[PDB]
Amino acid sequence: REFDPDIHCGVIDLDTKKPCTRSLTCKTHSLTQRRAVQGRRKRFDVLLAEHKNKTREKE
Ligand SMILES: [Zn+2]
Repeated sequence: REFDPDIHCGVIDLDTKKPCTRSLTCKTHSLTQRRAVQGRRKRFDVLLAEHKNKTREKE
């Protein structure tokens, strides 16, 4: 709804054409694409680590 750079993927999604507020483990975008975007207040990986601490479910 409200793109949250602190929490979300940040990467302007070519589907939706808005930042990527899918999730922190955004299925739309590859790892590099999440990392490339400086959306979060921390690195992507470090941020995803927090995601994994919550939603530690990865495919
Ligand atoms: Zn994304």
